[PDB]
Amino acid sequence: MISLIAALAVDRVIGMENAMPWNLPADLAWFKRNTLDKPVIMGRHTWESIGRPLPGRKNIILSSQPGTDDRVTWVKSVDEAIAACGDVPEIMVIGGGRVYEQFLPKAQKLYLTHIDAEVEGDTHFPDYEPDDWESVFSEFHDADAQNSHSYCFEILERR
Ligand SMILES: CN(Cc1cnc2nc(N)nc(N)c2n1)c1ccc(C(=O)N[C@@H](CCC(=O)O)C(=O)O)cc1
Repeated sequence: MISLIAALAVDRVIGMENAMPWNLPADLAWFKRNTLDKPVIMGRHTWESIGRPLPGRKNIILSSQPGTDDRVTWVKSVDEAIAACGDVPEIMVIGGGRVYEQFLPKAQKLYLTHIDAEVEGDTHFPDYEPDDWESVFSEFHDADAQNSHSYCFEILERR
């Protein structure tokens, strides 16, 4: 099964041209904990912004163009991305917007970080219907000396 993992601000904003104006080490620890040892599928832009292969995981980058880093796996389509994952318990799709859009319809689980932040952005997580998902886990956190905003981690299973 396929899972999508994303950090969302108000209005489902997930990205913009510049760096997001927040500091959330807690979300990154959560992202790492949930993706370690699993294949992670990302779009070329996310790859670019991550900047290096993520350690301890099989990195698969979607691009219409030839790959420029032999350390990772480049694919030209959804289906190839999937086949490149092999026979594994769970595949993690890490972004970005165009990628989430194509994978949502095939995902069985959502790992979301809701951030209490109003940011202007040009990329959004796709619209999803709460009633199609069962919130199986949730945990609210206030901002602290390390985290600039309050956030909440939620795990949804498709009904
Ligand atoms: C920009 N980007 C994509 C990114 C960032 N936060 C997200 N947060 C969530 N919840 N979900 C995503 N898909 C997500 N994606 C990044 C940037 C850096 C690292 C990164 O260094 N992660 C290390 C963790 C490093 C650290 O813990 O500081 C890892 O090992 O996963 C990951 C994703």
